[PDB]
Amino acid sequence: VPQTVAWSAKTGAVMVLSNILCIVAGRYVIQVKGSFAGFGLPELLASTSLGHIVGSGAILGLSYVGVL
Amino acid sequence: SQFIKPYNDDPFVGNLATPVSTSSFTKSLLSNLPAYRAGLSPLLRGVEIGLTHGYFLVGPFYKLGPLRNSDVALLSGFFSALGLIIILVACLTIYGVVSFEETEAKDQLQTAKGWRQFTSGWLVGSVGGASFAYILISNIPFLQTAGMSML
Amino acid sequence: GDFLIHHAIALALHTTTLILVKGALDARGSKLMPDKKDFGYSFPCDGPGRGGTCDISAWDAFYLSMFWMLNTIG
Amino acid sequence: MFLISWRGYWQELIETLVWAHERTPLANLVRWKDKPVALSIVQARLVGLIHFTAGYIFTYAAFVIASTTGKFG
Amino acid sequence: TLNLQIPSPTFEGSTGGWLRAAEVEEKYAITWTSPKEQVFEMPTGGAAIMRQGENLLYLARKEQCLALATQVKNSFKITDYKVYRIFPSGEVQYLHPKDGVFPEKVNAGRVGVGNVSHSIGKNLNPAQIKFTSKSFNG
Amino acid sequence: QSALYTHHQYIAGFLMVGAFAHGAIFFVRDYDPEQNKNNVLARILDHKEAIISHLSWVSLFLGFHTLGIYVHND
Amino acid sequence: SHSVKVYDTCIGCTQCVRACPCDVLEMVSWDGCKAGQIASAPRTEDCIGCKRCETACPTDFLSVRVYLGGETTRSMGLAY
Amino acid sequence: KKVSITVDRDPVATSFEKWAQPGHFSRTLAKGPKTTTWIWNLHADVHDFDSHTNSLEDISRKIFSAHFGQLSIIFLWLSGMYFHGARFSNYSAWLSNPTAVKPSAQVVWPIVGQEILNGDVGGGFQGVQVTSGFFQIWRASGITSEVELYWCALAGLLMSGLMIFAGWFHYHKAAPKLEWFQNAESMLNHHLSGLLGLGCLSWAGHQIHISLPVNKLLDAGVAPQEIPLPHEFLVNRDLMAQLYPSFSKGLVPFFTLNWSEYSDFLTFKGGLNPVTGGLWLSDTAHHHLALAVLFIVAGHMYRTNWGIGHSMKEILEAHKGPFTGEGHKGLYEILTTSWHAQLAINLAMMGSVSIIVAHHMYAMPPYPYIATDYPTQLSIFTHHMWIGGFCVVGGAAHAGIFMVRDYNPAQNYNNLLDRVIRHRDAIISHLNWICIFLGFHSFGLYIHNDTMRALGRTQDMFSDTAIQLKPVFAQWVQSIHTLAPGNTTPNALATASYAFGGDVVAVGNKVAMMPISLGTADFMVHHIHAFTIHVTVLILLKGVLFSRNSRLIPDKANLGFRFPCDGPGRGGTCQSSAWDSVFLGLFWMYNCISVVIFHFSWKMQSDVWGTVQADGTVTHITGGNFAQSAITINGWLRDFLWAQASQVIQSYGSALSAYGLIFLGAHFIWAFSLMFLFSGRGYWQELIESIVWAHNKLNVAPAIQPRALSITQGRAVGLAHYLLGGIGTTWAFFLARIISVG
Ligand code: CLA
Ligand code: CLA
Ligand code: CLA
Ligand code: CLA
Ligand code: CLA
Ligand code: CLA
Ligand SMILES: CC1=CCCC(C)(C)[C@H]1/C=C/C(C)=C/C=C/C(C)=C/C=C/C=C(C)/C=C/C=C(C)/C=C/C1=C(C)CCCC1(C)C
Ligand SMILES: CC1=C(C/C=C(\C)CCC[C@H](C)CCC[C@H](C)CCCC(C)C)C(=O)c2ccccc2C1=O
Ligand SMILES: CC1=C(C/C=C(\C)CCC[C@H](C)CCC[C@H](C)CCCC(C)C)C(=O)c2ccccc2C1=O
Ligand code: SF4
Ligand code: SF4
Ligand code: SF4
Repeated sequence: VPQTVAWSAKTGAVMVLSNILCIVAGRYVIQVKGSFAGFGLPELLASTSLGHIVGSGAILGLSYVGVL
Repeated sequence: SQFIKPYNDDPFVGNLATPVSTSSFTKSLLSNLPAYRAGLSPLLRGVEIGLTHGYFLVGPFYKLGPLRNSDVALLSGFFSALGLIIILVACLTIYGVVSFEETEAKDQLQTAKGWRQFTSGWLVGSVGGASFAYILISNIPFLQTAGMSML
Repeated sequence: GDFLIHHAIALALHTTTLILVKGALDARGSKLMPDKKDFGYSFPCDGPGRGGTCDISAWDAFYLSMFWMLNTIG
Repeated sequence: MFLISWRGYWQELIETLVWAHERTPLANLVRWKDKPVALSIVQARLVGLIHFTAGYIFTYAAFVIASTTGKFG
Repeated sequence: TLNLQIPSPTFEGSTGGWLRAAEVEEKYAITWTSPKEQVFEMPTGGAAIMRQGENLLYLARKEQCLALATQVKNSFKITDYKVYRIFPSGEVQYLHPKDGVFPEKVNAGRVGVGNVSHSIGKNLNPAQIKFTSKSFNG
Repeated sequence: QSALYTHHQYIAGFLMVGAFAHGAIFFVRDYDPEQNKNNVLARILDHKEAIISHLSWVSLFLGFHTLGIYVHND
Repeated sequence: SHSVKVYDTCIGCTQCVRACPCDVLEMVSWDGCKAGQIASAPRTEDCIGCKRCETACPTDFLSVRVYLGGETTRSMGLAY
Repeated sequence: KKVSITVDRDPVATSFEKWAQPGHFSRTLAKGPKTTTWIWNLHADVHDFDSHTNSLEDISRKIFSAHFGQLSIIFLWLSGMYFHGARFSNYSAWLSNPTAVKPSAQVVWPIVGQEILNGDVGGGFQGVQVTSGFFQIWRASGITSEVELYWCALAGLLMSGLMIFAGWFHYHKAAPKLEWFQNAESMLNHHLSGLLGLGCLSWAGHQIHISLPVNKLLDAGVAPQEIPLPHEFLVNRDLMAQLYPSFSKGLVPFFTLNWSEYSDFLTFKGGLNPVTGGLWLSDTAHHHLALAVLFIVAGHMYRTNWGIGHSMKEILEAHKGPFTGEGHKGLYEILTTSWHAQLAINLAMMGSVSIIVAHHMYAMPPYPYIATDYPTQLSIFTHHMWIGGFCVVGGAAHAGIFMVRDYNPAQNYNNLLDRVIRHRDAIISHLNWICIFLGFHSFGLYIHNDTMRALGRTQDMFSDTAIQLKPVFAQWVQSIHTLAPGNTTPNALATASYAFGGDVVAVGNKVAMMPISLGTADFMVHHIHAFTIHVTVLILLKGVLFSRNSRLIPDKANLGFRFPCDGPGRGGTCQSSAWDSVFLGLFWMYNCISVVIFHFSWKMQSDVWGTVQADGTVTHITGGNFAQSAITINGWLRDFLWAQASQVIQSYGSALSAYGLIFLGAHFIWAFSLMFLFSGRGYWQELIESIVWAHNKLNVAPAIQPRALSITQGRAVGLAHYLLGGIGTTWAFFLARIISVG
């Protein structure tokens, strides 16, 4: 079984970083919707959902490979 | 940027100009085949085609025939290939008899004299190629076992 | 068993006779095709009109009765 | 197959085959003298009947001779 | 007469077109005039776009040309179409409409071919006309 | 004995089918009604419907009850 | 070529000519029916034998009749 | 908003008036019968909604409500299966002794001696042995009593009533508009995330919370009557945590991404459970949970009222290259306007999925005690193979129906469909050539081997003791998949299935699963399968591509999808429609699936299924005869067809005698089918003329004039009785053989 870790500040740091990267990426790449004008609740929900998805994937991969 | 075009700039003929059908490589290969190459008599077209096909005809008969596990496998395979060559020559002869009317033109394949020359060349080339394949397999042990002699 | 197989044989003989006699007597014409004698003994059909006329000739009745003859000798 | 499948399918297949032979290099040098067509309706009925009848006869003859030989001969 | 210089509808080509028998035995031509550029279905399979004005098309069979004529008649209200037969020697034989008037309309000068002066039930039995060149119609 | 019986019985089926087929050909090609006015052949043709209907009735009779007895026994 | 006959039971409804895919039939002047017209077959060399005209004919047993005969390139529907 | 709910209220009044007017849906049929043809036309075109009206909205509403009616029928069937399992089955005795009690959920009444069909199935019970596999499903679901089956039947009946009420409401009271049906993006989002995703999530919940503890107690040897009820497993966390200690940690490891703590009840063990011979249920629980996560993620892809999401029209129009012209442009309009194109795609996919289900379910038995239930395995493989083949041919048929009816060349200029039509001759010619090549170099091997064995030349045959055709690629794939645990799948304890290689998993001295070696005969029969599938593809694709026109018939689209011919002209144009191509492709599908199931039955009976005895040797049912006999047609005829039909023809006087009766009856009906298949309409119409004369003589002619069945109906009736006869013959033979010897 791949090793997973209990919740810590590193896990929070990766998850927060993944959320902030996904918010900026959703700000830049979404075609149909000063820089944060038009930023709505569905776009925030979609970006933060991708942030949780990316953070979960990154946390599991780094816990597998030992970076923790 | 379209890669598929109507054939011969005629959209209503039953063909399409494709990279498989009408590229430079395909046209060069077809125009350099003996059946289409310019400057050849029908006899020499027959000689080249017969040499190639009669040369490759020896192999399956030698390797898979009923006498393949006997000491006379190559002789039987060559004789069977020669019989197939004679049958195909008879097919060519009856095709040329029924397909063409007797004309003065003899430099084209689709004439009676030209097809008779092509059949003669195909027979002579087929016998020569089959005999060459027989010689090569008889004299090279690598061909007798088809590569297991290296192991 | 001999009783049953002879009555089966009678069935097959009567049915083959039905096909063959119906082919011979309707060869000159029927309600679906009253001018069949103008078309000969063997022809494919009379077209999809009038409901469809597949296997209407007496040659086709021969063709259908051949299977029943094979069944009877079988 | 000659008694179940009928003509137009096979005729269109033969149209496709005629196109294939006419458009294939090194084979369009050879030309048929008679145009390839599907068998006619009456001809196809007869050919299916012939294959059917030959199968019937050969199957039963082989069965009766080999069975009688195996049991008694 | 058939004008060979009439431009053709814009077609990308297909494998369904005419074979060697069109250039060797006989070929068919259909011309028609359209009020606008519009997409029609080819009778050999595929979509082509006909130009505004005159259109000339080549086929292998007369039935393909008449199918196209029926299609453009019932879908584009085009009735001025003309169908010709062309031989390898270059002789052009006008086919449809033969006298300029469509065959479903009566025109003067037409003569009846194949008309029989009795009902079909008055045809002869074969036994009268066996070993004899008399027709079954009488 | 098996080969001889099977052979000549299949020949018999072929011959009887050929007899009816060539009779149908006789109706198609050779039957003159005007030379056969009120003949026995003409009267076959005039009650052909009764003949075919009664052949159908006896065929359906035989098949219904023979198949019913066989399936019943099974 | 197939043979197409038109018998005098024709009522001149022009349905057989409209049903013909090969332009074999045409309507000519006649005095035997109320419509004043009868079908005719001047172009039976183009007849494929499809019998769409026979399907289209509304008179009890047909007025137009197609007899299949010698097969040609046109009658066999060969595009080759 | 763009995705919204639009409904018309009371569009059709609920009345019995049209119930008394057969043919009301069709203007041609509403005039009433004049011939017997009318009746057949009434029952043949009734649910062909697009031919009755041109309004797409009414057609879509009819389709939606007919789908509700089918769902109601399926729920009634499921409720019936649960009730008949509850009241007329030996399910508790099977739960106590799975390895010795034959499942049986049908009991006959004693009327005419048919009570002999209530065979001794064990457990003190008499009934008809069932092979649908419901007992193993209920054991996997944790159903330990018949009371739960009664409640399942009640739930099924309530859902059937709910579906039929929903059909009546959503047609007759509140019918959705055409704009509601034309939301592909919303339908895919809801059906991916809610139907498949939440369904997988809730079933993973049921598996984790109910199925795993009950099945763990069952495999440990506890009797079902002392096992705690499922709600006790829900509320008593200690009772669960004795069996799975990670439940003592609660949902904190889930939300903190410490998921490996849950590694005891969500596993990736693979292989099979040694006690039951089925898949580990923890593996299935992680599997369905992962499928739930993947489906819910996939269900947020498509654009909706809010700005996020993909537009499928833009995706389709963006994918275009130099070889393909306009590319995938115009397909979104086709699939959002034509129901027939969607039916084609979905039938094709459901058929392929059913075939995948059959393969993957024989090879990896997912249910406890289903692997050693050889009749259940054979029945579900054969059944889902047949359903898959039928659905694939139906996808081809309804593709042809789209091509004839809904295709518009003006909206399809130089797209992929137009270019496919424009090189149809190349496609059909190359496929025809490869089909002839496959036929020669596959079937001529069998003919050649038959001749060589008949000529007394065994060394000239294609066999493993003669000139070999070794399946090196499939053997290499098997070696990779056997080597996959720990090398390319490091977290797997065992292989995905033992059919690729490994140990002999046996349950109750019967082989659950063992390695399935592939030799010369497997090579030949897999290339026979490839040949048959390519020929079926040739028939169906040629029918679809030439549905609108051809060189023969330039106006085939005007005649329609379903016509008998275009007359005897052009040499003969018989069976020129796409419908007749479907008619022939159904025969070839029958041949293909028949050869597939014959290969399956023989290969499992000869090399996989059998009894394990002392010193670990496996005695197979037919003693390993597949390797030397399946290389000739004579070997198939004698060692498979002749040998294994002994059980169905000697079943008379036993409980399996009904299969023998059905065997004979299918033998009857199939032959009866040839009477329609070989004959033609004119003969039967003239015979009907004579019978009409007979009825006229007694003044008993009916007012509705009897006519022979149509040419298309003759073909369809012959095909239907042919398929029924062949499938019933294989059904009776397979079931009698596998019940008797397995
Ligand atoms: C910090 C970043 C990070 C790191 C280091 C990793 C690292 C890893 N991830 Mg991971 N991941 C990340 C971010 C990261 N991921 C993100 C952001 C997500 C999105 C949520 C994921 C989602 C994810 C999933 C869902 C999974 C992983 C898995 C894995 C491990 C796989 C090891 C391997 O050899 O692959 C395997 C390599 C293969 C080649 C296997 C083949 C995989 C399938 C079968 C191929 C299917 C191809 C398909 C047929 C299409 C091909 C056809 C084509 C021509 C179109 C690896 C340690 C896997 C895992 O946990 O395993 C224990 C796993 O299942 N990752
Ligand atoms: C997430 C919401 C959702 C769900 C679950 C479904 C589910 C379904 N739709 Mg669907 N649909 C949706 C939204 C949804 N739709 C939307 C938004 C649209 C408009 C764009 C459509 C338009 C649509 C059409 C046009 C059609 C369907 C059809 C179907 C059925 C497919 C057949 C099948 O597998 O049944 C088996 C699956 C089941 C789950 C069986 C149970 C059936 C009931 C209805 C499920 C109810 C679940 C309920 C909401 C939650 C209660 C569960 C629990 C809490 C007690 C299936 C029941 C087809 C059909 O058959 O219609 C009748 C069909 O033709 N849908
Ligand atoms: C008990 C089992 C059994 C069963 C299931 C059947 C079943 C059948 N029989 Mg049957 N039959 C049986 C026993 C059975 N038979 C016995 C024991 C006899 C000997 C008397 C017969 C004598 C018999 C005859 C003579 C006929 C049938 C027919 C039929 C079929 C149509 C039913 C019918 O009459 O239509 C319902 C009735 C009508 C539609 C119209 C009424 C016609 C009836 C038969 C006339 C009866 C009165 C008449 C004056 C007597 C003439 C008989 C004469 C020729 C000797 C049907 C499959 C008929 C058949 O196969 O058709 C080809 C038929 O003609 N059966
Ligand atoms: C096993 C195959 C089989 C069977 C049963 C039949 C049956 C029949 N054929 Mg036939 N035929 C066949 C193969 C078969 N054919 C083949 C392969 C050919 C070659 C093309 C022909 C060619 C042929 C011709 C040319 C003629 C017939 C005729 C007949 C009928 C009269 C003969 C007879 O026995 O009447 C008795 C009928 C039967 C035994 C049929 C079975 C009756 C069933 C068992 C009654 C019960 C039905 C059941 C209750 C339905 C419930 C189903 C529901 C639950 C869905 C009969 C309907 C002749 C005819 O119509 O004569 C009037 C005729 O002219 N057939
Ligand atoms: C998802 C499933 C599905 C759906 C919704 C449809 C829907 C439709 N199809 Mg389609 N089809 C399907 C699957 C489907 N089909 C499959 C799988 C095949 C391949 C076999 C076909 C083959 C097919 C053809 C060839 C044709 C259609 C046609 C039609 C249309 C009208 C059907 C009609 O009125 O029949 C009304 C209902 C019936 C006639 C009942 C049929 C009863 C069957 C034949 C017998 C069942 C036997 C039973 C199971 C066993 C009894 C044995 C027992 C007595 C011992 C309609 C749009 C027709 C059409 O006009 O399309 C435009 C058409 O020509 N389809
Ligand atoms: C067992 C009977 C049988 C056989 C042998 C065939 C054979 C064939 N069918 Mg057919 N068919 C059959 C029954 C059969 N069908 C039935 C019952 C139906 C009912 C619906 C159909 C429906 C059907 C359709 C709808 C289609 C075919 C097609 C084909 C061809 C496929 C190409 C192929 O496999 O070439 C391989 C050839 C064989 C396997 C035949 C046996 C030859 C072997 C190799 C021995 C050769 C010996 C040698 C030539 C002898 C020389 C001796 C010398 C004296 C002459 C082929 C000619 C398809 C086609 O033509 O497209 C290509 C097609 O579209 N058939
Ligand atoms: C490999 C390659 C990889 C994959 C792709 C690929 C392109 C398909 C493939 C190429 C494949 C295939 C197509 C390979 C191409 C193959 C062919 C078969 C090669 C034939 C060579 C014939 C030569 C040796 C002989 C002439 C006889 C000599 C002159 C005669 C002496 C005689 C003359 C008359 C004078 C008297 C003495 C005698 C002895 C009687
Ligand atoms: C398969 C099939 C074909 C295809 C058959 C092709 C066209 C003929 C193939 C036969 C080859 C060319 C020769 C076969 C040689 C025979 C073994 C012997 C012929 C020589 C003797 C008669 C002397 C049809 O043309 C057809 C037409 C109408 C209805 C059904 C069908 C049909 O089912
Ligand atoms: C037998 C046969 C018929 C005759 C079938 C008749 C016309 C229809 C039979 C339907 C019956 C009436 C319904 C079911 C029969 C029941 C067993 C008893 C009848 C019950 C009555 C009260 C209706 C065809 O019309 C036909 C058409 C094209 C190719 C082949 C054939 C073909 O082989
Ligand atoms: S399907 Fe019937 S009516 Fe049509 S051409 Fe063939 S035999 Fe004639
Ligand atoms: S058979 Fe066809 S082509 Fe000939 S006249 Fe009649 S409709 Fe015209
Ligand atoms: S369809 Fe018949 S009635 Fe009408 S014009 Fe033609 S031949 Fe005369």
